[PDB]
Amino acid sequence: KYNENGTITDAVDCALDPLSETKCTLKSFTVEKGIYQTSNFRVQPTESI
Amino acid sequence: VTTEILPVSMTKTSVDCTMYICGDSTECSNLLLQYGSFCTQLNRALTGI
Ligand SMILES: *[C@@H]1O[C@H](CO)[C@@H](O)[C@H](O)[C@H]1NC(C)=O
Repeated sequence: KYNENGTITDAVDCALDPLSETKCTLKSFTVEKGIYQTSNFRVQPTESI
Repeated sequence: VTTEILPVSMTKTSVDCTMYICGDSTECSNLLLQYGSFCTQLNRALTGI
């Protein structure tokens, strides 16, 4: 977040937790009440066959 | 007595544009990103419906 003087005054770490994911998804530092789709769960492979 | 049949809703389908185009592919995803928001807009349009 760049303020009026072009200084970064705040930031969101998009990989910190699910709320930060929602903030980054919506391109906002404020999230309104509701349900938002932010990602996609995938089971990863553990073996090479 | 007569019967009047009207549709109300569609199947609530949802398509993940990244998984559809570049399913589990890092190299494809990196190329898909060159199209900017095209993928995001498609996901948004279906969510809205
Ligand atoms: C920009 O800098 C001026 C001082 O030169 C300060 O008074 C003003 O509040 C600053 N603007 C912001 C958004 O911090």
